[PDB]
Amino acid sequence: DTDVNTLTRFVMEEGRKARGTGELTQLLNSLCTAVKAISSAVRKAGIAHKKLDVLSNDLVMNMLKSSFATCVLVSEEDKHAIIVEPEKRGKYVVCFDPLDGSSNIDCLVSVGTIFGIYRKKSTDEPSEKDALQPGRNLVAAGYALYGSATMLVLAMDCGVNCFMLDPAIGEFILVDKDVKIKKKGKIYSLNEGYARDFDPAVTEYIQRKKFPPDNSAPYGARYVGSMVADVHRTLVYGGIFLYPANKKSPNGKLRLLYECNPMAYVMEKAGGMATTGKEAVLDVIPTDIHQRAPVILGSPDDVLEFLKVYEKHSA
Amino acid sequence: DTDVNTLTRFVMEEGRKARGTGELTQLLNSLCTAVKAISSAVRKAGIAHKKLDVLSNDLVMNMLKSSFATCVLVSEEDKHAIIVEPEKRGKYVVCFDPLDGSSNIDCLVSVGTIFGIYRKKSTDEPSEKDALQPGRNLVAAGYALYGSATMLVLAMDCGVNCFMLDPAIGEFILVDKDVKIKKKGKIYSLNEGYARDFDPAVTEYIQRKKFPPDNSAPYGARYVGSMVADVHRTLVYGGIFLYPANKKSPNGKLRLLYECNPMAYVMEKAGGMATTGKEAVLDVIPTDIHQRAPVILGSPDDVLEFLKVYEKHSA
Amino acid sequence: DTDVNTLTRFVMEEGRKARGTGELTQLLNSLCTAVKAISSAVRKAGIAHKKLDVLSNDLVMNMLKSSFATCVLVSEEDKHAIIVEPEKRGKYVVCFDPLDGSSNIDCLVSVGTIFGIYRKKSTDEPSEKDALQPGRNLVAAGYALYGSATMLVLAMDCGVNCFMLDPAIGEFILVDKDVKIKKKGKIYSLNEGYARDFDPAVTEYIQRKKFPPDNSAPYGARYVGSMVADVHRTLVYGGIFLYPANKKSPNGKLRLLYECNPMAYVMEKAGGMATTGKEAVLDVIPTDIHQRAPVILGSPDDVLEFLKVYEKHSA
Amino acid sequence: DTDVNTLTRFVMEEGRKARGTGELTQLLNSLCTAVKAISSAVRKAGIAHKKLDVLSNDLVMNMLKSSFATCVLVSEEDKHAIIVEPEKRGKYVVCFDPLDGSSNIDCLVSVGTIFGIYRKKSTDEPSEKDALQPGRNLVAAGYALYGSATMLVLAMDCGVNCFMLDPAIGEFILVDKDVKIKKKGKIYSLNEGYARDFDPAVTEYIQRKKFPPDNSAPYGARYVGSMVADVHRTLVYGGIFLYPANKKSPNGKLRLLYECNPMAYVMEKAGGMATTGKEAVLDVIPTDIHQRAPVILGSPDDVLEFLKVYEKHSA
Ligand SMILES: [Mg+2]
Ligand SMILES: [Mg+2]
Ligand SMILES: [Mg+2]
Ligand SMILES: [Mg+2]
Repeated sequence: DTDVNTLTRFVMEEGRKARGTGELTQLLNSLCTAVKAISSAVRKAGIAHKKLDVLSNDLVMNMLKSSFATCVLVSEEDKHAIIVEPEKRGKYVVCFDPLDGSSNIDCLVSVGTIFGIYRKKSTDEPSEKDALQPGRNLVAAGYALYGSATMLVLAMDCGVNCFMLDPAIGEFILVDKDVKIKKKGKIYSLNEGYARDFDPAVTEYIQRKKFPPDNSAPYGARYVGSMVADVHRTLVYGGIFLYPANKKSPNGKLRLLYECNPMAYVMEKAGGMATTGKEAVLDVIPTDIHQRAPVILGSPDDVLEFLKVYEKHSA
Repeated sequence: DTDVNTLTRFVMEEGRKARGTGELTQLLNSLCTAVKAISSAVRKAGIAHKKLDVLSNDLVMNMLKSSFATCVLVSEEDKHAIIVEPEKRGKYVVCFDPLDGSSNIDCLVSVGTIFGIYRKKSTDEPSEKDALQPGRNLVAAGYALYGSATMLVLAMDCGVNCFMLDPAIGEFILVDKDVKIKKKGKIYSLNEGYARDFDPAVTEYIQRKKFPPDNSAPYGARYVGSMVADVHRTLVYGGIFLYPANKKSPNGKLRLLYECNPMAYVMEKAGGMATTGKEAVLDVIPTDIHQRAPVILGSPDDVLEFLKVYEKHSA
Repeated sequence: DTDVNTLTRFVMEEGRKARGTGELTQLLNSLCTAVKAISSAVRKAGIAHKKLDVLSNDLVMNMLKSSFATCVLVSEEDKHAIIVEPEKRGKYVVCFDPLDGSSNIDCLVSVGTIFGIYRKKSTDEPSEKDALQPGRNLVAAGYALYGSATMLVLAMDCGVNCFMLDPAIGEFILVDKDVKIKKKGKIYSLNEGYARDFDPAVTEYIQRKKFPPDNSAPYGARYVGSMVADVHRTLVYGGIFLYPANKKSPNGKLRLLYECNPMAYVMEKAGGMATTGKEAVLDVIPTDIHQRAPVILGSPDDVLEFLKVYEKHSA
Repeated sequence: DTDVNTLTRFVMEEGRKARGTGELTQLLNSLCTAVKAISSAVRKAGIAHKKLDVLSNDLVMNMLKSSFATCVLVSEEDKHAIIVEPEKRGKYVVCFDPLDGSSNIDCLVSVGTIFGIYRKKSTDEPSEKDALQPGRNLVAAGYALYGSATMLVLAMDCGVNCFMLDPAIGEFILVDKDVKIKKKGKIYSLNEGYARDFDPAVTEYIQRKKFPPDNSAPYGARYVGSMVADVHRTLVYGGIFLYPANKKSPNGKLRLLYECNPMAYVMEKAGGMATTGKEAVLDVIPTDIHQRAPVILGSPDDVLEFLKVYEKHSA
């Protein structure tokens, strides 16, 4: 139409509401350019003119440094933090997973991009330490799901806002404003293929869902295998998504900073819940930028059910 | 690329080996066009001003009438068969599902298109009864996956070929030729929430997958909920896919003619297997165009293992 | 919509009207794939990952050989004719200009693709001689204009049909059916920058248009500089387009087979006129496949005016 | 490309050298989005269900209001100025022509978008009078050509930069940096059909172009009829472009503020010239926002030669 409400307009508007400097708007525009390019790359993965995780990491990194908004960056496919050139520093710390779960291009890719944005609190010259914040300090968080439509979900204080990429103009158009997740769902999501390294809490919760004690309808099961896809489904349809310990640690597999914290934040801003079993995910204070966390997230009543089973039939 | 290998070029060149008439190529270009339109519609599902399955059915039906290659069409969202006007009548019979597994305008849509192509054999006037052919007689069959890339998997007598949609030119490009599924996989795919209603064969097989007897690694679980995505993953990665039986589905939920048979055909054509427990899906002779059938398909050793269990009638 | 009338449908329909073998339909599908690829290339000429005339020639050539419809091909950027592999011969001779007027990619390209299709009359093994036909024998002719929209204009016996490329699905959609050009126009098109190697006929006609003897409104002047653009404008708006002798020969500059004949044919099928001054363009029998012809084409009354000035105030 | 040079990145990086506020970047992203939407609309001009100039005006106006960077907007298809609501009010004044030279739904459309960006200088409340600034004070100016590729020519204090639209990602990419027009050209551009009404200066210059005195080669003629295309050709190839005076235009047809001034600014910024015969276009001080002005612009030696003739007041 003639009054197209794009992502950049939306961020500019709640940012004018917030009397801010618009540095975050530059940051999110850079992210959007990276996401559009990654989307069109995944488009045509099997027409090789690969290395897609590396190329996505580089693309995101350069756009963020060129945003004039970031000063410390953290990546899944990079080892320690990267201190943005003083020539182009900003007030923001970004932890991101450029690309998650891919590299069988020739007939299949299932991918998404996760990010979280914290403001820099200290006044020291920046280092790794500035990215070591608890997830409750996030200024913004979100993901881009590369599916049958390229979609950006973005969480801020007003809540969670839906965006779909319009290929005809190459802009993200807002779809849903103030997204809320259902109180209780009908779908659970976890890799049951393990099932033998599980906590008895995980087993008894799954059993409650497969053989309901009220003789009610059993929960449907869904597990795409790429995190962002499962989490997005759990945000749209309602339900619970589970990645517990499973022969890794009492700390799970997904990384806290760039995979668990942004999802926890989107979930919380949509009204859902996100725990590790012991403490809420957003309350974990990290000590390594690459440290893993167990994650049980989703609809509030379903996560409360899991926490009851953890309180009684677990350990 | 000055030597683009398009799907139309592909059918046109494997069809001169068989000394055909050229009607299959016209039919497949018609499906090509219909699928491309559907994929863009899915592109902008929340941007473009619902009812995607009836629009998809009408579009596919129209393009198939205009190919001058069909006489009988059968569609999932249409009750009885449609008999092509004689001015537009070819020799083929198409059993197709335009769209399967979608409908959310807030955000997520996950869907594909399935088709199988018979040749009319009887000298009667064309009618519904000419669709009731065993899957072993399919001339060609396959599916379009509307995922992060739009993909056409086409199976014929010589085998299975993978086609990606280059969105810059609007044609489908050959990616993998003569695809073959692994003999043994490490992924099992089914809706375990229905585990109440499993007859004991499936439960034995699945507990064997999670708790292997020979101390080898367990299988990972994967289940998207859209058949096209799940069968595509089974083909691309190897494994097994199950949708056998519930209390709400004594016969199974999937439809033999336009869902079970095309996937089973692509499967045996990729070196894999596809059973109902009792008989191979391709050897089933249908009696209603909408009749249902249980399906277990995938890598040969996995389907054979499930069949070992099934024939044993174990605990 | 759900009844999209594409180029392939249209050619299939007037081809079923003509009881033909559909070999021409294969030919035009191959042409369309070449045109879509060329269009997307010109799209992004200044994002070099050039040689565009060579690459366009190769693309068109390979698609035509892979159409199973052609046996002799002629190109602007190729020296003699190319005899299609017997493995993939057809009944048709194609003379084409793959690309006309380009190669300043870095900030500007103005281009189109011309083609004419004659049926092979003789029964000799094919050679250059089969492309040496007068333009009145054309079975099909047309052009693709690469502008603010990619457009294919196609002339056959029913007349001239308009087609625009829909990027969202990558198919050409019919726009105008049975195009006719105005009886008399208001625009003339020729490179007045020469003006000193002109025939007195050309000068007095141009003067009649600039200083009208009836004190009527003078003709507007338009000269894009790329032939297909000027000819398309002359087909849409009405007028006259001129390329006479001009220090080259009494035979002009544009090549007869692939630039002058197809335009003459499109013009004639739209109701306009196309002359060399002496004989009608479509009546010239060529003796070299690369021979030049003067060309005055456009609306019938405007070309008749030119021919009156040629009959009286010329030589 | 992992280091994409976008237009937004470009403005954002040449704006930190000047220690600006960032409002120009927001304004130019707004124009970026509006132009991309317009270019797709033009894409499908005959496919998509007229009135492109009012739609273009409304779209550009809306995106400029939403940038929070403008206070006064002036548009060719709008009578008096528009004063931006204070909640959306920036410091800049934009004089723009959304669309110029189009409207055929059968087929051809040939058009561009022009803009020039002033800074409000007076301490009055914003109003129409703040648009009446001499072109020598433009902060930035340029045009979008909607041709065979969509192109944005942006001129600022440092010079002129060329941007192409990559349609796969929906951003504008830097192609040529610091463009410079040739000193002397071989192409003259004007509507010679109006030759009746030429005051003798133009006729002398043009007869000098066709019949050079020093036995050197004559200039080629080029005239598209859309100003943006013609001025783009003049810049890219070198030459001269004329639209001075008719009997239906004692002042000329072109509009100073949104047509003449942006092109003249891009021109002097590319090392070229732009006059009215009497004065440089950039040094003209306007009195009506819709006032007209004659223009002669292009390569410096060609405009200087025309000025030699003009000052001589020759035959
Ligand atoms: Mg990861
Ligand atoms: Mg179905
Ligand atoms: Mg040529
Ligand atoms: Mg205008």
